[PDB]
Amino acid sequence: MKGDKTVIQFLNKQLTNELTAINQYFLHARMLNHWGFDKLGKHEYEESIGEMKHADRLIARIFMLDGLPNLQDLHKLLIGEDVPELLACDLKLEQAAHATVREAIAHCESVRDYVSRDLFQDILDDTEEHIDYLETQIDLIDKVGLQNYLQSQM
Amino acid sequence: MKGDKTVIQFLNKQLTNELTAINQYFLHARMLNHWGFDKLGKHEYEESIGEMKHADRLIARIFMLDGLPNLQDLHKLLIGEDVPELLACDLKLEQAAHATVREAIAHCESVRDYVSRDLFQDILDDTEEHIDYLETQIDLIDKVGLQNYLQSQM
Amino acid sequence: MKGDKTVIQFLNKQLTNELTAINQYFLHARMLNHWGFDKLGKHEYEESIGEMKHADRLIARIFMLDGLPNLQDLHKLLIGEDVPELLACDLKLEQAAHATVREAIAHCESVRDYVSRDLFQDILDDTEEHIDYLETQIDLIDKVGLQNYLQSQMS
Amino acid sequence: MKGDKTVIQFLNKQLTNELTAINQYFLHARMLNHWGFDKLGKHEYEESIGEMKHADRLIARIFMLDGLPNLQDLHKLLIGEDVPELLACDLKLEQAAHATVREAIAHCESVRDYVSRDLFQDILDDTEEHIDYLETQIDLIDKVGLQNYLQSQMS
Amino acid sequence: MKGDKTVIQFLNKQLTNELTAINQYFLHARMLNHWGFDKLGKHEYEESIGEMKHADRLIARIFMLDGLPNLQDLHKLLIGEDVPELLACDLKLEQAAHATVREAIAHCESVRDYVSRDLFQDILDDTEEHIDYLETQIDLIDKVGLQNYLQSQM
Amino acid sequence: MKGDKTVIQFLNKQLTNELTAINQYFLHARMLNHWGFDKLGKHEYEESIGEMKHADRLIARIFMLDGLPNLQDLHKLLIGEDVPELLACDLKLEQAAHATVREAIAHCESVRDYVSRDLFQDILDDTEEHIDYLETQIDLIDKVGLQNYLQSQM
Amino acid sequence: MKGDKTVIQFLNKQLTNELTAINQYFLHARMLNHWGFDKLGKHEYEESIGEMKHADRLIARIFMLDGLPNLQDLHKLLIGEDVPELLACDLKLEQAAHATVREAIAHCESVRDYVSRDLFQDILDDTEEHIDYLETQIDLIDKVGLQNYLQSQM
Ligand code: HEM
Ligand code: HEM
Ligand code: HEM
Ligand SMILES: [Ba+2]
Ligand SMILES: [Ba+2]
Ligand SMILES: [Cl-]
Ligand SMILES: [Cl-]
Ligand SMILES: [Fe+2]
Ligand SMILES: [Fe+2]
Ligand SMILES: [Fe+2]
Ligand SMILES: [Fe+2]
Ligand SMILES: [Fe+2]
Ligand SMILES: [Fe+2]
Ligand SMILES: [Fe+2]
Repeated sequence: MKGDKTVIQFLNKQLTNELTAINQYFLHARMLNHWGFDKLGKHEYEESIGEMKHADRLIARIFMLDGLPNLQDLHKLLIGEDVPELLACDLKLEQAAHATVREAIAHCESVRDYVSRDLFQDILDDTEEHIDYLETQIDLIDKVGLQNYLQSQM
Repeated sequence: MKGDKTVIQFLNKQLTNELTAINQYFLHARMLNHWGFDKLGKHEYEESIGEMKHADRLIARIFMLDGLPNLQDLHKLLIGEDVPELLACDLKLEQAAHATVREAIAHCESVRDYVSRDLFQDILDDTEEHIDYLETQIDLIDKVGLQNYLQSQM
Repeated sequence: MKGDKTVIQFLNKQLTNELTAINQYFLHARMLNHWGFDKLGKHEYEESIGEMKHADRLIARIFMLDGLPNLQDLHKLLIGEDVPELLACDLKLEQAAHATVREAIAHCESVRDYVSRDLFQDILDDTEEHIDYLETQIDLIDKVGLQNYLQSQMS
Repeated sequence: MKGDKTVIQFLNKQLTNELTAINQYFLHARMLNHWGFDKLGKHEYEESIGEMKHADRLIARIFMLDGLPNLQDLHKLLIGEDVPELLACDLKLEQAAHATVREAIAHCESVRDYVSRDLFQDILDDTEEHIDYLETQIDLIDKVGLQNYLQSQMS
Repeated sequence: MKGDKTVIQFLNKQLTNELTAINQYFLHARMLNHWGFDKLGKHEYEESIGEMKHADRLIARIFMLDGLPNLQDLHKLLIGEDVPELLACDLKLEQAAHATVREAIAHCESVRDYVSRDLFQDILDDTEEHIDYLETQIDLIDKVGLQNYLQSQM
Repeated sequence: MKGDKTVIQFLNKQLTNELTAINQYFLHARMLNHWGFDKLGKHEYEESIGEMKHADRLIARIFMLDGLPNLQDLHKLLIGEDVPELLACDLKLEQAAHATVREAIAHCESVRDYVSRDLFQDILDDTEEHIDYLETQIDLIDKVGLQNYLQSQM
Repeated sequence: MKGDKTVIQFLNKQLTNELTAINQYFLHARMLNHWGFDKLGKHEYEESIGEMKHADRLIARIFMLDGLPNLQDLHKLLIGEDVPELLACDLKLEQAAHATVREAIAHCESVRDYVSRDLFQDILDDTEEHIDYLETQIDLIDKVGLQNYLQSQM
């Protein structure tokens, strides 16, 4: 079918964000395993997998709209050097992606690509849940203290 | 059946206590989830459910005695801003409810409404169990220290 | 996350509506059990439980947006004195709540809080199902006659 | 195979009758659900499904005889405004369809299309069962009274 | 409930589209069986059933909004005389229905009938899935050649 | 542990090759689904997943050797415009990766990183199996003819 | 079969390393149980069992090559007096064994005893896994602090 060109552009922009998040979260996950914080690492690994599923949905939609999915580009990965930075890096990445998705929904609405809007709404819901999780973890560090927070992730 | 009007007044007073506790404990439960203290949040959620079952028993008894249950009124909720205050707010609320129930029992005994007395005895037992639980949590915070206590609630 | 303050005010307005409905329908459900209309009482009880679930969803959303859920306030309960009035009281309550949710959806859309719009959409759908059920019960009373309607609610 | 053109015209006439009935009974079934008479609505829905099966059999037979099935045309639906009229509308529709099928059987016999006669015989039998059911419902309304009849259709 | 009269008009317009598609796809399904292309016939039969379920949802919504569903009218059926034409006729029909649904969504949004909008969004999604399927079959015919395509449908 | 710096460099070079292959094969897989060649698309999808597993093993080894895995870089994706080109693109990518892996093994051997050598040997075995598969598919096209080959992939 | 005398010498050198590790890790395991650090004790016990299986494989290979396995000799055990020292003593022992195995591999390659080489490769892999585990425990002690680390081992 012939999709709106700007909708395909938003699908490819959010795809670049998802590919960036797959790699960041995958790297962070294996880094947490390497550090011996496997409980947090497992949660991080599942977030990487969730971004792979988002990327897969975007790619399928782009083909349906007759566009070419862009798997070539990546944003700069935000890599933490300890657990508090790791969480803040992931938070910054999801906050940036949230903005793309919110603008994509308003665009889909305006060009009456209402099925692409429902894909982006699903993504936005998952993105806010992940932001809420990250904000909670960063606040827990301060309340339980870093050493206890790290102990709980072993 | 025509119940004693002052027994029905005590049943409605305690129903107001129970509705206030449903709401305080439900709000506290969801606040604890929001803070990432899910273990304590799950327990607080079960206390809210316990108060809904007390309210249900009071409402059933009031109808049976030809009264109208009062679901309109609520006491001021005691909302904590952190875990220590949350526990102290629940304790204060249960101590106030315990005083109403002890008074209601003495009154049901004096007017020989012995089945209403048995319902209030069941509530008084559950209330003391909750007060004991709360007083223990408050003492544990001082023994294990607040950072450990909160770590254990994640 | 920092939610829009007017979206939070709509989530809180709808939370007061849901809290009112929990209590009206719970009271109505136990009143129906007391009258011996336990079939209708069981359905009314399940509607109260459905409102507790809507309240729970709104409370979670308000915390996520950094707001404080309002469990202190309640609208005036509309309490029926017989089965026809009980159904009419529930219908008036759901019609007023429908008006809030529909306004809240339009506001979420205009400030681009699309996740909060999806919560309100789900509640709107549940609310129209409930309104349809109530309008149907009021019409059935008229078609089968009140004494048959009540007979059918006995168990 | 080359079927008799007048047999194909009867298969198509009966197909229009079945298509009309699918739609009348589907609409009636959903109308009964909307009114809260779900027991009668479920039975009406199963009659609509039964007509879809008859339509399917006629369409297959028409293709086998090298004809083209007519799904474009429909008779005027007879839509009731209440339960007594709904049943009377269904009865009028089945009585008119009975007349077509009975004529079609006589024609199949006279041109020795005996397989098409057996399809029409099966439909005739189903149609008389449906007519008997409808006449019985109309008589029950009179014997138990409309308010009891409707009560019994609530669920 | 009293629905918007123009929303009910869109629900009835789409109901006419769906009834036309039930019949076109059922006829095409049985024609494919008659031709010995049972695999494609089974798929076309399932698309007809899918349109009956869409029609059922529209009828239920119209009653709920105090309208009368229109099962009297049908559009002209687009009947193919071979497999390539059959697929092109279904595609043309779904493209026309897609235009009605997109218009109905924009209208339900403008008048704030947001539950009717959600029903039309579900239909629009199913419709694009079917259009994608049809456009793919038409492209496969040119890639594998018509004789192979038909062989695969036996 | 302190890994040889050039071993880590080879692990990161083969990681870039694996990330390139994940994306190429994932894109090719969903493109084959879009074209209606799902049997080939499923096989392509499983090759993408196999490259994800290779990438995961490389990343874990790099952390163990105290290096930082590079998920930022990608080679130019070789994207086909039809099935014969798709297969030739995948073949060219695996032939290029084969050279990196063969040089990595000789390097690991020379610096006595014998455990990294065994990882690269496993990769080389999987790479040759995939090359053999691709060479076979390209020869089958010529023997059965393209239209039959495509028909068999539907 | 007549094995190379220097290969048999390496098999016996590594057998001495393995016997020393069986005993060091078994003693450390039972010391950890004695101290009440059962979780860490269970892991240390499984490492001792792993070294018994390595010793068993070396003994079998030596017999096969017509040598006599040396179970008479042991290196000096490195015994810790607390948990941090215990971990550092195991790490030192595994680092020394890793050096013998890397040398033995290079020698088996040079004299073309390729089956003995494959046995030493298996041991080298298991050894690096244990070294990585130990280096991680030592880093966790500094991140979570010694009191938390020990708490987690109870
Ligand atoms: C184009 C980017 C990618 C896409 C679309 C993608 C897609 C997928 C999908 C759909 C799954 C299965 C999800 C499920 O059903 O459970 C999966 C699994 C996985 N992916 Fe990815 N992926 C991508 C990139 C990566 C990267 C860059 C890595 C690591 C370097 C990776 C590692 C994994 C792992 C370890 C699994 C688990 C699969 C298994 O063995 O069960 N992926 N991927
Ligand atoms: C009149 C006040 C209320 C009454 C009488 C009431 C009654 C009940 C009862 C009897 C139950 C099931 C008890 C059981 O586990 O067997 C229940 C469940 C529940 N109530 Fe309430 N409730 C009230 C107010 C509330 C409020 C304010 C909330 C706040 C959201 C709430 C949320 C819930 C939830 C989440 C459940 C769990 C539902 C389930 O899965 O079974 N309730 N309520
Ligand atoms: C008002 C138009 C129609 C409506 C609303 C309708 C509705 C339905 C529904 C809801 C089903 C079952 C859906 C499911 O699988 O769960 C069904 C089944 C079926 N319909 Fe229709 N239908 C319509 C017209 C037709 C027409 C024109 C035909 C042509 C013969 C037809 C033939 C069938 C057949 C063969 C089945 C399968 C029955 C079974 O085994 O369950 N329908 N219909
Ligand atoms: Ba601790
Ligand atoms: Ba009766
Ligand atoms: Cl702990
Ligand atoms: Cl009865
Ligand atoms: Fe995502
Ligand atoms: Fe209580
Ligand atoms: Fe609600
Ligand atoms: Fe029929
Ligand atoms: Fe449809
Ligand atoms: Fe690979
Ligand atoms: Fe060993």
